[PDB]
Amino acid sequence: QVQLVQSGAEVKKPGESLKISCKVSGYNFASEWIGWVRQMPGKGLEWMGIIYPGDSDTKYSPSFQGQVIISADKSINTAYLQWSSLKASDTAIYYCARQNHYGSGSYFYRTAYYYAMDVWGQGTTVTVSSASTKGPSVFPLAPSSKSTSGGTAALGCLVKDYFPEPVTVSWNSGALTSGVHTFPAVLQSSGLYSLSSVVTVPSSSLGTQTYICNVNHKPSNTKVDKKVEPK
Amino acid sequence: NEQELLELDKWASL
Amino acid sequence: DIQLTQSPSSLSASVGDRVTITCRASQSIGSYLNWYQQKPGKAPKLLIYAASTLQSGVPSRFSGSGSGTDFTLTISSLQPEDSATYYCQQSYSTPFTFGPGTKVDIRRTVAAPSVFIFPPSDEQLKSGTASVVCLLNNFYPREAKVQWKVDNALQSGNSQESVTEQDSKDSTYSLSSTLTLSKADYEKHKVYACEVTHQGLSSPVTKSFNRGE
Repeated sequence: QVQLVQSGAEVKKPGESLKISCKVSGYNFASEWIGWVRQMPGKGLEWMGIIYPGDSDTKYSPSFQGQVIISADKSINTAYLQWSSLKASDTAIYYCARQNHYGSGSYFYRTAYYYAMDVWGQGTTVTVSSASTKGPSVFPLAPSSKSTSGGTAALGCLVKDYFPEPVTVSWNSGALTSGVHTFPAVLQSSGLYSLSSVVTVPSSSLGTQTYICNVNHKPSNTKVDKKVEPK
Repeated sequence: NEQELLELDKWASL
Repeated sequence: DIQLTQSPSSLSASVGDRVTITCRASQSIGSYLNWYQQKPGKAPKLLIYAASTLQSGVPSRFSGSGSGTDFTLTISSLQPEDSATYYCQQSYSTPFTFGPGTKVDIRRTVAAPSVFIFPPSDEQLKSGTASVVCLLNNFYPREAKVQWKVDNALQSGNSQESVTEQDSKDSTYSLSSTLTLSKADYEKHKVYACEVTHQGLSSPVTKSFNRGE
């Protein structure tokens, strides 16, 4: 199983430098190109560049050359992306992905392989802002014994006043996925984010089953578990 | 560079 | 660099329909073209490489064809989990540019929202603020309206909404609307209501609660 494990989400002020990493396992890191892909909020994919860890040969998009450096330490299976001075427009999700090669070719001359990004990291969320990191407050969205519709009830957790993105929300340590909706975060006028996660359950499960929302905000190293019950 | 893709073949004698 | 366009930019179709997205490149790139799928909240996944070779673990209903300048990704029998955004990428010469993307939506029967309202928690009240949440769950189509009434007085400028992407299983949407007040203002009023309109409802639905019983 090939796995790319990217560094955690970060917030950094404009002008600051930043280096993020992607740690690889499951194949020979020195033997395939690996690269970086930018995704700005609400936008498509942008190929930034690739590096071949074996000799650290690099190829950049000209839109990113001289603006970022891609490097690698093959002794610890890690690829890096760096900035010298972040701009506000660098706010995005950065993916690190193996640019695998396909097809068969001769050892005795260069071959035009088919290259594709076959395994992707989970992505690193980078936020360029002067605002400081803040952990979330988590509140229950309590189901009621009466606001029950069609034999189903809804409950959830409100995750409020955190910065930067993202938070992740699981239910019962990932055992509960069916009927779960976690909403896109909204930026409040305070400049802090807020979102909700909800789950629909049979009304009969109110009080008898256990619903706990697990909220992770890695930028603050915070993790909150909230039990939700009818009130 | 009409054959630039070839620069990515790191698995040859050259 | 090589420029790619994709057509259309978004499409909708029914479950079981055959659907095609088209990629066009600024020069001939032979078969040096990949397709990716991105589901909301997820990293992209490789579906096809070398224009037509299907990657292990990808359903047979996905197929790629075309060579040179024009390429098509076909989904033979559209399933609700195919609701996503698709990107082509040329692998002919660096930079290996991605196309702009095509969003695929599932068209399905009308479905009225289930509506739930949630009063603020007592843990929150002790902090200075009061959030009231109205959830509109699993509806279609995406168009809907929420009005907040406090003691029959319509509110404005103190709510925010968020809406999920199309559900991968039943092709519906959901929407949360959050009304924010100070504890003070919240303590001044008794009845809190969210009034919901949708075309799947023969009439506006209203869900309410009375503060402190």
